[PDB]
Amino acid sequence: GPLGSMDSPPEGYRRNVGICLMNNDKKIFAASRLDIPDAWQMPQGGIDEGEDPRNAAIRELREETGVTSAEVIAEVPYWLTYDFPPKVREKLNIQWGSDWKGQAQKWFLFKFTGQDQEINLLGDGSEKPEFGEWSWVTPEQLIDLTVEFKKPVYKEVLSVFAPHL
Ligand SMILES: Nc1ncnc2c1ncn2[C@@H]1O[C@H](COP(=O)(O)OP(=O)(O)OP(=O)(O)O)[C@@H](O)[C@H]1O
Repeated sequence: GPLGSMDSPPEGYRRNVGICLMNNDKKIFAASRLDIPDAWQMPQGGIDEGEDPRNAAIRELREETGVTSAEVIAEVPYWLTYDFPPKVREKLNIQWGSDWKGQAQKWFLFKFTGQDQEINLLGDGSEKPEFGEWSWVTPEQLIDLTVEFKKPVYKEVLSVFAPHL
């Protein structure tokens, strides 16, 4: 069958955690890039120095979106690992200044229990704004927004969170 997970953080990939948030309409919180038009994605982070995923995610979320009214409804039993192209990799190495093939992250489903006013793409006054906009999309739509190298990594999250969406 499908093979796009990881029951353990492999080598080359840096610690990371994803936060899959959904709306009362059963949509998935998708945010557009602040540098790439039409580039949508979900809030994620490379975990904190010696931080547990579930925490880094719940934390990272309030850092990337600042969403305070959100609770976990699901958690992918495995880790999601992806890779970047020779332009992104080669670019990150200089822009980000890191030498990694990708990032293994354990996506966690979060049910929004607040108001659209809580959604702050900037962050909780910690990190700098990464997204410029956001919208609600179905697990199939968000999949259409995601990129080829991030399709499975996402579909996995949704797939695992299907019963919740
Ligand atoms: N949909 C996309 N289309 C084109 N390039 C993309 C897309 N999504 C990501 N990228 C490229 O990949 C880079 C990083 O990929 P990704 O968004 O998966 O990682 P990340 O958000 O940097 O990870 P993190 O912030 O957790 O450390 C982007 O800066 C961009 O160059």
